[PDB]
Amino acid sequence: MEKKLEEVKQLLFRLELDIKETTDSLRNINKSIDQLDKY
Amino acid sequence: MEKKLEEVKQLLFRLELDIKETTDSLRNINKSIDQLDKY
Amino acid sequence: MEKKLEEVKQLLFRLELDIKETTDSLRNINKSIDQLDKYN
Amino acid sequence: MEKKLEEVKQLLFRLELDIKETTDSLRNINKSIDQLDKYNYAMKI
Repeated sequence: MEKKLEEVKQLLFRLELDIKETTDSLRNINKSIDQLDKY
Repeated sequence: MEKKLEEVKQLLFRLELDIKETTDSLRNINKSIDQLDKY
Repeated sequence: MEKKLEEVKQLLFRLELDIKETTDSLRNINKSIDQLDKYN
Repeated sequence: MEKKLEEVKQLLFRLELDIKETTDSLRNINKSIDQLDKYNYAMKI
């Protein structure tokens, strides 16, 4: 089915954005931990 | 420091859930592909 | 404190493990796709 | 399941690169954690 594959596609686009958000949150966390080095 | 760490910790709990959810969506995608292959 | 940092460190190791499952699932989809390539 | 399949392959590849960013970020975090242990040690005894 090209509809099934179309569905997989749509889910993959969403997972891409979800992973990009996880990355961004981890980068933020990284900065927080950096602060604490001398602080 | 202890306050910041608690905020980081809480965030890491939510990221774990988000990652595990992504993994789950991928395993379901894997199922869909397998079903097409079976066909 | 020591305790909170330890809990954070453990959490980061769990995310390492969780992310490796994501990577492994991706790899398994690729394998399943390759099977289609042959026929599909 | 051909042109569509190729689209899916492109997406799975993109997702692989996205995940690599996530793993790199985790690696950098750990590096900052080790720096934080260095400090904590030196600033104590």
